[PDB]
Amino acid sequence: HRTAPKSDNVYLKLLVKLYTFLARRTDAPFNKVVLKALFLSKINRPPVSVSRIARALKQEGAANKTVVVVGTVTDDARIFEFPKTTVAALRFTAGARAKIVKAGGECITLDQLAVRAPKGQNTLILRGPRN
Amino acid sequence: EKILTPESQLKKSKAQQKTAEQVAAERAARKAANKEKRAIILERNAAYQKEYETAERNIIQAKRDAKAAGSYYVEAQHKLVFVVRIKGINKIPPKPRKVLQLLRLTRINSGTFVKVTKATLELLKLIEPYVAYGYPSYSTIRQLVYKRGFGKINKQRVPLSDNAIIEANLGKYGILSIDDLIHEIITVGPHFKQANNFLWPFKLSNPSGGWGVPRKFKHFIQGGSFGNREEFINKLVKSMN
Amino acid sequence: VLKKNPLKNKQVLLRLNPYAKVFAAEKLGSKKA
Amino acid sequence: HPKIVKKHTKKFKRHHSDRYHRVAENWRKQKGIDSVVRRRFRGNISQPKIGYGSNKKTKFLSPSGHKTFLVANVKDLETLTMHTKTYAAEIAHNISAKNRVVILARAKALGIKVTNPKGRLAL
RNA sequence: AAGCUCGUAUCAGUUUUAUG
RNA sequence: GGAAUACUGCCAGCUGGGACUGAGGACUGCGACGUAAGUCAAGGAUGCUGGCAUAAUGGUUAUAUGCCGCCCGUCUUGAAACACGGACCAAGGAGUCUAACGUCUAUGCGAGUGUUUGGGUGUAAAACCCAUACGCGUAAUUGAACGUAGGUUGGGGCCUCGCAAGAGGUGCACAAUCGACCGAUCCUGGAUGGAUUUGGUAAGAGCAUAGCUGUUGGGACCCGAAAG
RNA sequence: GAAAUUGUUGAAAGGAAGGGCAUUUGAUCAGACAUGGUGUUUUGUGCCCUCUGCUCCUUGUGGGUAGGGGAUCUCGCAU
Repeated sequence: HRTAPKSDNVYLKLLVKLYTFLARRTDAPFNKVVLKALFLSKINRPPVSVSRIARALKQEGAANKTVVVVGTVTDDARIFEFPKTTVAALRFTAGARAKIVKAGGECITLDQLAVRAPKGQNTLILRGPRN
Repeated sequence: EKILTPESQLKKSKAQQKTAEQVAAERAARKAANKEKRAIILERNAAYQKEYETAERNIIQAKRDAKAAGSYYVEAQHKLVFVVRIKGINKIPPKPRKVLQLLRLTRINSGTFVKVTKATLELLKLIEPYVAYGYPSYSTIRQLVYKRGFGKINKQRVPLSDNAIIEANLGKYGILSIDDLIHEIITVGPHFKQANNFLWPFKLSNPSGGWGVPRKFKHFIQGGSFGNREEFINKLVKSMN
Repeated sequence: VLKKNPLKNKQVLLRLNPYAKVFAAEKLGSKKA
Repeated sequence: HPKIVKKHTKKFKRHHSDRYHRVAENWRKQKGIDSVVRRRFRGNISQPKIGYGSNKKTKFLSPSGHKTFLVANVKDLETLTMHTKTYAAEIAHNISAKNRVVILARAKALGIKVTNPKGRLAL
């Protein structure tokens, strides 16, 4: 089992350090899933398009359930009515960031999401397709 | 002015005090529970000793009555046999090696308790040249459990030195003391398999007085060391222990 | 940190089995039938 | 401190390091399959292995009980003020005798043990 | 070597019963 | 008739002698002694004594003593063996570079990506920017929104119920089933209605650079042969 | 100015030598300018008591530096 991040980015190392403590001291499996995903390689972390988030936000009660992505969020011109919601991801593209902000939503980092939801209440983790 | 304490320090102190106010009460609760558990263990041990004494006295009385009555008394077949590995890993044939592995006999001078059953009899017959077995007594089982009894805490090997260790793992089945484990080992209860698997395979040293016979690799009935040594298995285990 | 061996060092033996005191009260082993 | 148990005091020597002059004493593992040393037959030179590992609590500690620490100048020497008992100041071989006396004076002032005092000096 | 699920009912150079 | 003794086994019975071991490093716990204070052999040696600065001890090497050890590397082969080379020493000596095609890892951007063929600039082969084109992908069995650009069943995860076991609600990727347009089988007669499987949309996931690593051609890990 | 190699002095050992485990003997090398720490008793000093000043910031639970008066003095040092 992958136990350390191969990425040399110090910020990702700090995120891993925080998430390990959160998972070990909280016991909530939500932190464990994010910590495990943080070790996934770039090929194993496909981007999640804003269209994917918008279509996944049709889930019941998803308006108040902040969506979480462990990879990168990319813009999508195929849609024009992105729901007003908060999205948390490591990196947000300029187009995706503008679309999310313009729609009245907000974009936050993983640490901000963890502080807001230490136990992961109402969280929704999305994973990009591999096929 | 008086330097005020840091707000973070104040919160930390308040949290520590709140946690200690519960830890202190939990300590007293644990002490009371330990006292009650010790009393229960004492009464259970007394009951087990009484049961063993009554059983042996009844067996002896039945034998004497049968002798006096001019009849034959068929003693109950032993339902528990201990097995010890006598041969090394080298050159062991494949099927006997697999049988020994299934019996947790991974090294020489190691043994475990095996329930006597119709199926296990054939398994024992299949590994006679490599293992010596017999019917252990209460004293031998108690000595083994006390001296080389190790508990398996879900992945590992832990020495059995406290009833709390047994209770934390075997307490699910009502076993809360070393005496309870010994009773469940000598008597094949419903939870015999769980107790047997919980105990780590015994690591026994070579006999203090030697194996006696000049050659070990022979049947015990012909001056050897393996095979059925029902009565002498206790002596062999005690010498090895 | 160190495994105390029962059957000796009576102090540890009593911890494992509180009935050992009652056993030693009459020695529980020379009972006459 | 814990006893300094040296698992192997004898210096390891390469096979045939003395039979032929072209073979350096520096240890080198035999690569040939037929080599007896590689098979560690009885009576052959001992082969270094993980077993001879020294314990951490006594690793790198000299018999005097102080760890060696190379010192180049007074600035380096002053760093051992808080670790005099555990560390000892060792003067480098390239230090001129002019600075050696000054370094020794500071070591004595701070009480830092010197592994090789009086080197290049005369009384 | 790396990704999914599952630590579960997944198996066994082991044995016995039933289908000859 | 009755003692015993002989033999097997038990003692959570008692009592010595001999050898090694002293590991952890302020208290957290299981236990015993005692009405309590306190003590203890109870999760690892405590105290005393004896030798010492012309020290005590330890270290390097020659021989010697009890025992062991066929001469080094390569290839034959299933083996041991033959054999191939080795008089000795200082220096020299060998999977290195390049072009294409890939996996994995890391970085930047991201449906965009690649400044450096060049132009501007310049403390000048240094350093810093990009107007126009260009390679890649961004969609094709003509064209894919009617719907999570899909119903149902599982599915990391989240929420309510609950002290737990567990119940209910909601579900990314992924898997099974069945789904929508639009074309070929193969009918039907240039269509029409469709037989039963068909390959896309399904929902972008890609572009640039750094590292190990694989294949091919270049001298290709190094040395060497009849020839033209 | 090192080896292969060669000659002398010394030690050792003698149809061979070479290496490993443990040790005696012979030769020989290291083996603290460590000379302390604690409480008490005289005396002289200062950064020590008191009076009078100057100077840096900011402003602060400070720093630096002067001129008059003594051994209430162990606050440190030296005896």
